[PDB]
Amino acid sequence: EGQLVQSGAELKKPGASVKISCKTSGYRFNFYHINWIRQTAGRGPEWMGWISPYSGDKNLAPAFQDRVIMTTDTEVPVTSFTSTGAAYMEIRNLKFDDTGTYFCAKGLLRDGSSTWLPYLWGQGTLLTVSSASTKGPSVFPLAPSSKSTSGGTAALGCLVKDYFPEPVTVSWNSGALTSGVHTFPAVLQSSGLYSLSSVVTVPSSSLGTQTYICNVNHKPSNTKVDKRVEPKSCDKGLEV
Amino acid sequence: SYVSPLSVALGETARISCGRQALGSRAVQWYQHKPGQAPILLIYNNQDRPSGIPERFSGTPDINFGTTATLTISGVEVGDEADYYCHMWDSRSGFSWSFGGATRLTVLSQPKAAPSVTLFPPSSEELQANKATLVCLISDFYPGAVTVAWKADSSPVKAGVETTTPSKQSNNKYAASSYLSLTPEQWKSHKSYSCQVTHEGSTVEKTVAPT
Amino acid sequence: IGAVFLGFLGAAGSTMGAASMTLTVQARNLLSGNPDWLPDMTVWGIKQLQARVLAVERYLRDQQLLGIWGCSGKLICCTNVPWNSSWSNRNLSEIWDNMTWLQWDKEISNYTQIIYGLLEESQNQQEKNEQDLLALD
Amino acid sequence: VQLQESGPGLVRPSETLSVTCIVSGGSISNYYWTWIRQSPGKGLEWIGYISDRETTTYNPSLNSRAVISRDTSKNQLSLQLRSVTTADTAIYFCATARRGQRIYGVVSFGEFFYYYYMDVWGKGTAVTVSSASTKGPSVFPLAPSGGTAALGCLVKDYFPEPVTVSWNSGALTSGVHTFPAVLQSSGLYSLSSVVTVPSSSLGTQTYICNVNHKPSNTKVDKKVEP
Amino acid sequence: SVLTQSASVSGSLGQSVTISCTGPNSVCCSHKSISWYQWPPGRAPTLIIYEDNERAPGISPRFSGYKSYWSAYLTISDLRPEDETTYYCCSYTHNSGCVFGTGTKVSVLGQSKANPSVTLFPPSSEELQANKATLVCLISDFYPGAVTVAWKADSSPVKAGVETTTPSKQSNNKYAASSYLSLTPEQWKSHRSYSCQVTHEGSTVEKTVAPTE
Amino acid sequence: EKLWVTVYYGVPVWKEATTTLFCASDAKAYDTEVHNVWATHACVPTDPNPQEVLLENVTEEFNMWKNSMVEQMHEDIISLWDQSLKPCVKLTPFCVTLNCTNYGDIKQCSFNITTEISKRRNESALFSKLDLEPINNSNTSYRLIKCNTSVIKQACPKVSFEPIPIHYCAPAGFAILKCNDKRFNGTGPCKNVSTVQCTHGIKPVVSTQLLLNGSLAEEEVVIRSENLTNNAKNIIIQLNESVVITCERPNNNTRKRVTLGPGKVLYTTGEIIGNIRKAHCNISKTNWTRTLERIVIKLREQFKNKTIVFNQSSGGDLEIVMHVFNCGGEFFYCNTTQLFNSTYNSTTDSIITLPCRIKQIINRWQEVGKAMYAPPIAGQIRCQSNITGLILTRDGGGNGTNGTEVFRPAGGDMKDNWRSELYKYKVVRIEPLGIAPTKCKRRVVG
Ligand SMILES: *[C@@H]1O[C@H](CO)[C@@H](O[C@@H]2O[C@H](CO)[C@@H](O[C@@H]3O[C@H](CO[C@H]4O[C@H](CO)[C@@H](O)[C@H](O[C@H]5O[C@H](CO)[C@@H](O)[C@H](O)[C@@H]5O)[C@@H]4O)[C@@H](O)[C@H](O[C@H]4O[C@H](CO)[C@@H](O)[C@H](O)[C@@H]4O[C@H]4O[C@H](CO)[C@@H](O)[C@H](O)[C@@H]4O)[C@@H]3O)[C@H](O)[C@H]2NC(C)=O)[C@H](O)[C@H]1NC(C)=O
Ligand SMILES: *[C@@H]1O[C@H](CO)[C@@H](O[C@@H]2O[C@H](CO)[C@@H](O[C@@H]3O[C@H](CO[C@H]4O[C@H](CO)[C@@H](O)[C@H](O)[C@@H]4O)[C@@H](O)[C@H](O[C@H]4O[C@H](CO)[C@@H](O)[C@H](O)[C@@H]4O)[C@@H]3O)[C@H](O)[C@H]2NC(C)=O)[C@H](O)[C@H]1NC(C)=O
Ligand SMILES: *[C@@H]1O[C@H](CO)[C@@H](O[C@@H]2O[C@H](CO)[C@@H](O[C@@H]3O[C@H](CO)[C@@H](O)[C@H](O[C@H]4O[C@H](CO)[C@@H](O)[C@H](O)[C@@H]4O)[C@@H]3O)[C@H](O)[C@H]2NC(C)=O)[C@H](O)[C@H]1NC(C)=O
Ligand SMILES: *[C@@H]1O[C@H](CO)[C@@H](O[C@@H]2O[C@H](CO)[C@@H](O[C@@H]3O[C@H](CO)[C@@H](O)[C@H](O)[C@@H]3O)[C@H](O)[C@H]2NC(C)=O)[C@H](O)[C@H]1NC(C)=O
Ligand SMILES: *[C@@H]1O[C@H](CO)[C@@H](O[C@@H]2O[C@H](CO)[C@@H](O[C@@H]3O[C@H](CO)[C@@H](O)[C@H](O)[C@@H]3O)[C@H](O)[C@H]2NC(C)=O)[C@H](O)[C@H]1NC(C)=O
Ligand SMILES: *[C@@H]1O[C@H](CO)[C@@H](O[C@@H]2O[C@H](CO)[C@@H](O)[C@H](O)[C@H]2NC(C)=O)[C@H](O)[C@H]1NC(C)=O
Ligand SMILES: *[C@@H]1O[C@H](CO)[C@@H](O[C@@H]2O[C@H](CO)[C@@H](O)[C@H](O)[C@H]2NC(C)=O)[C@H](O)[C@H]1NC(C)=O
Ligand SMILES: *[C@@H]1O[C@H](CO)[C@@H](O[C@@H]2O[C@H](CO)[C@@H](O)[C@H](O)[C@H]2NC(C)=O)[C@H](O)[C@H]1NC(C)=O
Ligand SMILES: *OC[C@H]1O[C@@H](*)[C@H](NC(C)=O)[C@@H](O)[C@@H]1O
Ligand SMILES: *[C@@H]1O[C@H](CO)[C@@H](O)[C@H](O)[C@H]1NC(C)=O
Ligand SMILES: *[C@@H]1O[C@H](CO)[C@@H](O)[C@H](O)[C@H]1NC(C)=O
Ligand SMILES: *[C@@H]1O[C@H](CO)[C@@H](O)[C@H](O)[C@H]1NC(C)=O
Ligand SMILES: *[C@@H]1O[C@H](CO)[C@@H](O)[C@H](O)[C@H]1NC(C)=O
Ligand SMILES: *[C@@H]1O[C@H](CO)[C@@H](O)[C@H](O)[C@H]1NC(C)=O
Ligand SMILES: *[C@@H]1O[C@H](CO)[C@@H](O)[C@H](O)[C@H]1NC(C)=O
Ligand SMILES: *[C@@H]1O[C@H](CO)[C@@H](O)[C@H](O)[C@H]1NC(C)=O
Ligand SMILES: *[C@@H]1O[C@H](CO)[C@@H](O)[C@H](O)[C@H]1NC(C)=O
Ligand SMILES: *[C@@H]1O[C@H](CO)[C@@H](O)[C@H](O)[C@H]1NC(C)=O
Ligand SMILES: *[C@@H]1O[C@H](CO)[C@@H](O)[C@H](O)[C@H]1NC(C)=O
Ligand SMILES: *[C@@H]1O[C@H](CO)[C@@H](O)[C@H](O)[C@H]1NC(C)=O
Ligand SMILES: *[C@@H]1O[C@H](CO)[C@@H](O)[C@H](O)[C@H]1NC(C)=O
Repeated sequence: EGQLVQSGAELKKPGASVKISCKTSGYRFNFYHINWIRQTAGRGPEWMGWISPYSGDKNLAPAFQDRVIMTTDTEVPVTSFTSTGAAYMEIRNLKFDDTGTYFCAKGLLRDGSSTWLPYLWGQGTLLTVSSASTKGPSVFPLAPSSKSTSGGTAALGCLVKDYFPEPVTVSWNSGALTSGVHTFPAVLQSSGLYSLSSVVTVPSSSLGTQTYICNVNHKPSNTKVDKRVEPKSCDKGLEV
Repeated sequence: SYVSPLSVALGETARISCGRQALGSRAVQWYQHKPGQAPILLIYNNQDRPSGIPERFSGTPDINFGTTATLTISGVEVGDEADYYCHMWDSRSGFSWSFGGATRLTVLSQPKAAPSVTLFPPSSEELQANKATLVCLISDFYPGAVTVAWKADSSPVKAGVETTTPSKQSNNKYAASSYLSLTPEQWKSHKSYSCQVTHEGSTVEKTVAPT
Repeated sequence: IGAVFLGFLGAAGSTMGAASMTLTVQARNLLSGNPDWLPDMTVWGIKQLQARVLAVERYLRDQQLLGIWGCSGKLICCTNVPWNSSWSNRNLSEIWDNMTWLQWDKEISNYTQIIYGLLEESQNQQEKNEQDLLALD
Repeated sequence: VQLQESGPGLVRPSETLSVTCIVSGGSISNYYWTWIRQSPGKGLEWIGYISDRETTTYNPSLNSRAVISRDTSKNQLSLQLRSVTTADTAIYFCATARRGQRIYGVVSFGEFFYYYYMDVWGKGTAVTVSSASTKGPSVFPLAPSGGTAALGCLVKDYFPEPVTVSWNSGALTSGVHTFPAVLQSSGLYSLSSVVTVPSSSLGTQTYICNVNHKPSNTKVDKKVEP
Repeated sequence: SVLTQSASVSGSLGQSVTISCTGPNSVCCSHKSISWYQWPPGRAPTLIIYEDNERAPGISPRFSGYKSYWSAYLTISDLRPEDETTYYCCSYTHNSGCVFGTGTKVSVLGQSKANPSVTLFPPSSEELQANKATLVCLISDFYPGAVTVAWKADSSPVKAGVETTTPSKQSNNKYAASSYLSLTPEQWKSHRSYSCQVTHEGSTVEKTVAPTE
Repeated sequence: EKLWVTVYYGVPVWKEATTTLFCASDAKAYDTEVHNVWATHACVPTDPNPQEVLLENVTEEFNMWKNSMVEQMHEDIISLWDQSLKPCVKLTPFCVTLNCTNYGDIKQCSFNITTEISKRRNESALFSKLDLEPINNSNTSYRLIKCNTSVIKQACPKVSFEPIPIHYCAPAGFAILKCNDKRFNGTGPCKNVSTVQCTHGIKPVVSTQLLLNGSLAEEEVVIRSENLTNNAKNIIIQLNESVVITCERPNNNTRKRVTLGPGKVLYTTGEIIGNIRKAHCNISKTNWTRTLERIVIKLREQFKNKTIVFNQSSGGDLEIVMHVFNCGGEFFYCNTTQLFNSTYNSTTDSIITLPCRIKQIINRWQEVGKAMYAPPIAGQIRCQSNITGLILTRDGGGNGTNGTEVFRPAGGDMKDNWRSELYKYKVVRIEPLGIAPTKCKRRVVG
């Protein structure tokens, strides 16, 4: 009944180092092992190691025994049975095949034959290893298009282009518009640039009472784009 | 008026207590005053001795103990006969304008000395001034007792005699003066006059005559 | 099974199973707490003696519950009352190897009085009926 | 420092006493100075003192009849006492005053006090309160055996307090005795001063007695001869 | 990975399916516990099975585990649309970390068909102003896990600048995909129309845009 | 798969509650001093070995401001004061008119005694200025300040006012949770928890403003408060390094025993032998300035980086503005100007000496009623105490807000002195009954 929030996605050149954090809440951080597991396209899911916040004893897989350093802070108590903590994993000598998604995971039981078993997982941290630099994205409006003339529904959105750092988030009306949102995965161009599209389906009659603003974020390039989608469509089926 | 007297044997240690007892932490001066001279500061700060004052004198320190201010004279001499004032200062009495009542120190047991007697007849100028006074000077006698008698020839003169009371001099010996005032016809009336002095020692006399 | 003794309340932070075996530690000090000699009561023993009686009144209150539950002489005893899933929906390994007795009491706190009613009625009040019938003949 | 007093020798009742004190060997500006007297049959009475700031403080027993002043241009201390009576007849000493501090605690709490101690004194000066006038002394020679003879001067009938007697200044200092005075029933005073002289020194040496009677206007020398 | 699972397995709606998990005796299960995880791509996994048969808290009784001396098995009964995903097994002890398997993708047969939704977007005027042109063919709501996309310039195929993504699963257990056609402004203006053709084994849909309007 | 409930007796489960604790202290014989009220005749024999048990993995919430041990200790010190004043002599006949003169606040006062022991007795004793007030105001007559408010009773001469260590214990079935966190805030969850049967040796040092002879906070000093933004609540501070304060009554006073009648004996202040020196307290300015600098470092931790001024007390009566305390038997009232006269911004020794007056009649804990006459202490007085804490108070309404902040000393309540040493202890009731389901069933009856 607790939440584990990991640090944001990062981009580090090969040969450099990176330290990922994992802040915990909703449970006694001292009572459960913190596991670190990664997933790459070349080797699939691979368990890296775990560390005990209570005793400090760490167990690393031999593949990560010489390049991973795990540390934990002291639990900041909240109530008698809950607290807040943080666990850190510092990985060095990064290579291209290390690009992937990393996860911190809470143990299963305090005692028994399977105490460290990863039970509660974080949302994941995306790590990109490449010699290329950070490129800011470009946002274009996707004009409204008809979805059902008899149903009176339309679809509008925003198109994102030319960005190298894969982590990109899109919201609508500062998070006030969540229904009908559909975000599509990104495309991998031959140049090494990633681009995606996002679209939302709304009634065609909603033109004079609702404002539609797409908010594009990009933590690596540290660029925010607030684009106003022009509701005037050019589709003949929607013009009717 | 009565002040205070003290008697001490020659050569021993005299202790003069202060007439006042301090109510608080004290500052006491001890002064020595001889007749006809300037007073001397013997002790200041209850325990400090000015330069030139012999170490035979000493005061009592204010160590917060219950001790009265005391002046100690070790090996007293006849030259220590004087009056000793205890000027007392303390924190509870205020500005002490009073020097207090000193205690006269009398040093006893010094050798008895024989008195010297000198008898002068009336001057020729005094006779031609229609007066006449016979002067009998007694000096250099250490014991205290005295008595001077005058005799016109063989009969004792009873009036016209004015004798000083004896007092010690700069040699610590006593001295007295006796004056018998006569008229020029009384002086030339008798064949002789005589000053006979009495001193717990023995009969002593001298004699003059008109010539 | 644990043979290490930690003292009174030493197994509060441990799991319920690791603490269910050391119940003799919290049972000896629960009752014994006596100021043996040297006491004068002057706005003290009135408060002190009542605190000592309130301890044995709640102690005998707990033994009264264990008396009507058929567990007067045992710390560990099993019953006939089935476990209602509405009380807690956790399995066996989730309770005795993950939670503590402190946080467990907070979860079942809402139904403690309900279970106490069924514990003195569903079994002991009804098992004594068949106990009279088994030794009847 | 050296102190020497000078006075009138005689004051009449209901008049103003005045004495002066010359200082030597030390500057008058950097010290406290005070006056003390002693009357016959009484003890030393502290009159008052002047500070280096030329501020004065007096014994209340004097009833504001006293006033003390400084004169740095002549390095002299001065004292006046108005409206005198016979009780004011005394020998008046001038003295230096040093201020000490006896502290028994915290200075800010007033747990201290001051005290004065006189360290240098003067021989004093005789001052009499009497209605009559100063009478000069008529002095006579007492003409002069164990190798020595007696040689005297009779100082007869002088009115107030002391008389200074010297003998050839410094030459005759070895064996001179000036006797204490006698009080005649007339109120007049008389003393005698004698010297012991070798009989061989008679007829060849000379001896005069210098009789100073400062209260009266007087000055006499007397050559004594057999 | 030395822990091998069945590469693929299929079951019908409302039926049961079994996934295998075996390997050498160095990783075998006689002396090691076996756990099972449901791991949807791009999302955090969820533990369903641990210590062989014992299931995780809150797991439905439809899931069961069984471990022989040469292999372990995971049985999923009463298959649902959400059960159609990737599954992994792991061998572990108490002091040694997890060793993941090769993975198994489960397909649920007997599901209803879901018509595809195609939408084609032309390049924006701001993009033509920037001297590029990209046609965006968005496609959603798919019954099968596969599509085939073709582009046409004036009813004739295109082969330069075509980039198509892999199919992705929607939150409603449907599928989705997208395709992009990069073009120069000359090719965009020199043709009467462009077309995106989405071909499925049951029906082929065609959407057409025109640079004239 | 069949789960049956199972009873467990002795489960580590506790709940907050308030109960009635008891005294604990070492058994010092003290044959020369007949049973001082804090050592008592016989309160307990303290356990030879103090026993504490760390409760690992246990977090618990503490609140020193809603604690019941403070309200208990406050009611116990008040009741112990009344039980110690009943058998002692009451000063009902002394209120006879007093003819007073100065010895300077200290004054001599003649009076005529009404005895029963031959009809009357003239006597005059040394009384301070605070104890008396004139009626004719022509200095002809005086009276005790208390003779128009309430009764007065002289404290017994055998009992001593020295605070000794007192341990507060919980009865059977109860436990005391001790927080051991170093940087422990006043209220909140404490990670390190250990249980004890009795608290540490707490000395009941009744003090105003600065806290004396207390416990020092470990590592960094601590700023504790119920509300820091709301001024109306006091501010308790606990230093790490204790400053030394040396107070003295240099007056070599003397005691004069006066018989009222059958058995009744009054102890009057005789004439003082020696000099009159008012009471004072040296506090080292260097280690006070160092301590003052460590306090402002942490006060600013809740008031931006730099905004603070130190002034003196300006509200209440004389018994609240002054540092009131006990030493040697006499109660001192010290002026605290020089300690709280500073200004800090932007983040030689001269031992500071405070003037202290003396009062022999007192009304502590805001007690309006039965009043105590402190008998005079013979001989000079000198005590050295370790000032360990302070009690401050904001001024409040400020237009500049962060522009300047001002902290004045105050002592609105005595319970703050118990809160400065009871912040770490808490009372709980052990509930040993726990029911949990297992796969075990009792032997079937059928
Ligand atoms: C809080 O702190 C403050 C300071 O921070 C403390 O204050 C102290 O309080 C005590 C007790 O009241 C004081 O003691 C008294 O000191 C008097 C001063 O004399 C000697 O001390 C000073 C240092 O304070 C030295 O400088 C002196 O020597 C120098 O000065 C003289 C004068 O210029 C020179 O001539 C010398 O050559 C030096 O250059 C002195 O040594 C002192 O008079 C006083 O009275 C007597 O007490 C004792 C015990 O009997 C004697 O030893 C002492 O000598 C005094 O005795 C009398 O006789 C001597 C000669 O023998 C004469 O000097 C006097 O007539 C004297 O009356 C007492 O000792 C202390 O001075 C003071 N310190 C400071 C720095 O202010 C507080 O105590 C403290 N609070 C507490 C609770 O402790
Ligand atoms: C206070 O709070 C924390 C909870 O956060 C508890 O810490 C847990 O303590 C339990 C009990 O000791 C631990 O569970 C144990 O796991 C061990 C696995 O660790 C192995 O590998 C590590 C490397 O990280 C080594 O340090 C360790 O020595 C082991 O080699 C098991 O060894 C334990 O028992 C296992 O083996 C025995 C036989 O040997 C079997 O009977 C068991 O069934 C089991 O297979 C045990 O399972 C848990 O890992 C700890 N977690 C953390 C995060 O530290 C404290 O216990 C708790 N209370 C107290 C009093 O401290
Ligand atoms: C604690 O110590 C302080 C520090 O000394 C002490 O404060 C002092 O109080 C007295 C009493 O008022 C002050 O004396 C004043 O002096 C000024 C001139 O310097 C006078 O003008 C004052 O008279 C006026 O004010 C009086 C009070 O308002 C009126 O009654 C009067 O009619 C005049 O209007 C007064 O005499 C002294 O100045 C201060 N100290 C300092 C350094 O200023 C204080 O009393 C001690 N006790 C406490 C605070 O309980
Ligand atoms: C109560 O009234 C009586 C009335 O006599 C007071 O007694 C008198 O006290 C004084 C001193 O204050 C005595 O005077 C002197 O005492 C000293 C002490 O040493 C002594 O040395 C003197 O010779 C002189 O006696 C006086 O004698 C004494 N009365 C009698 C009859 O002896 C008493 O002090 C008063 N008490 C109070 C507290 O007011
Ligand atoms: C301020 O607080 C500090 C912190 O304790 C005090 O330091 C200690 O002061 C005492 C007294 O000066 C020192 O004792 C002395 O020790 C030396 C030898 O070291 C000895 O020769 C002396 O006779 C005396 O006993 C002590 O060592 C010292 N401690 C440290 C660690 O420095 C300081 O005194 C306080 N000062 C003031 C003005 O408050
Ligand atoms: C305080 O006062 C007492 C009372 O006088 C002092 O004690 C006596 O002091 C004297 C001084 O010589 C001794 O002879 C006595 O033996 C002391 N005791 C008695 C019972 O008389 C004491 O010294 C004073 N001292 C201080 C520091 O206050
Ligand atoms: C015991 O059950 C009651 C009833 O549901 C709980 O009280 C409600 O708790 C919810 C949140 O859990 C609140 O939103 C409601 O306002 C509460 N009251 C009502 C009337 O619904 C209570 O929290 C439960 N206690 C425990 C310890 O589980
Ligand atoms: C209060 O006490 C004083 C002192 O005994 C009484 O009057 C004093 O009488 C003495 C007698 O020598 C005088 O020296 C004092 O000056 C007097 N006092 C004053 C203030 O002048 C006085 O009569 C007493 N009064 C009462 C009402 O008891
Ligand atoms: O934080 C305030 C102050 O507290 C005391 C500490 N000293 C020690 C020895 O712990 C100071 O360093 C600190 O500044
Ligand atoms: C007691 O009464 C008498 C009678 O008037 C009075 O003179 C005296 O001052 C009073 N006080 C004392 C202490 O004697
Ligand atoms: C008692 O005296 C005090 C002294 O100020 C006064 O305030 C009070 O009003 C008096 N008592 C009554 C009942 O008024
Ligand atoms: C926590 O507890 C341990 C042992 O009980 C003790 O050594 C340590 O000092 C404590 N630390 C804190 C911050 O309470
Ligand atoms: C410490 O406690 C006070 C009072 O509850 C609170 O206002 C303050 O925020 C706490 N400290 C911190 C760092 O939050
Ligand atoms: C202090 O009081 C203010 C005003 O009522 C309030 O807003 C604040 O929350 C309080 N803070 C604490 C710690 O009590
Ligand atoms: C407080 O400190 C911070 C960090 O050094 C600084 O940014 C800020 O400007 C400071 N504020 C003031 C008022 O000094
Ligand atoms: C504060 O102390 C200084 C000396 O450090 C002093 O001059 C000033 O008057 C004091 N101020 C107050 C209000 O006491
Ligand atoms: C800080 O205080 C000092 C000391 O008086 C003063 O000179 C300075 O101007 C003050 N600075 C500020 C910014 O208040
Ligand atoms: C008081 O301070 C002194 C001096 O540092 C120290 O020796 C003593 O242990 C301290 N006592 C207390 C109770 O703080
Ligand atoms: C507070 O400040 C404002 C201007 O900032 C001023 O008008 C007002 O009078 C001030 N109030 C007080 C009580 O000083
Ligand atoms: C309080 O903050 C204001 C900003 O509004 C600043 O100007 C002022 O300097 C601050 N006060 C300080 C630092 O004392
Ligand atoms: C300090 O005292 C002065 C004078 O009493 C007063 O005007 C000022 O407001 C005070 N400052 C504080 C912060 O208390």
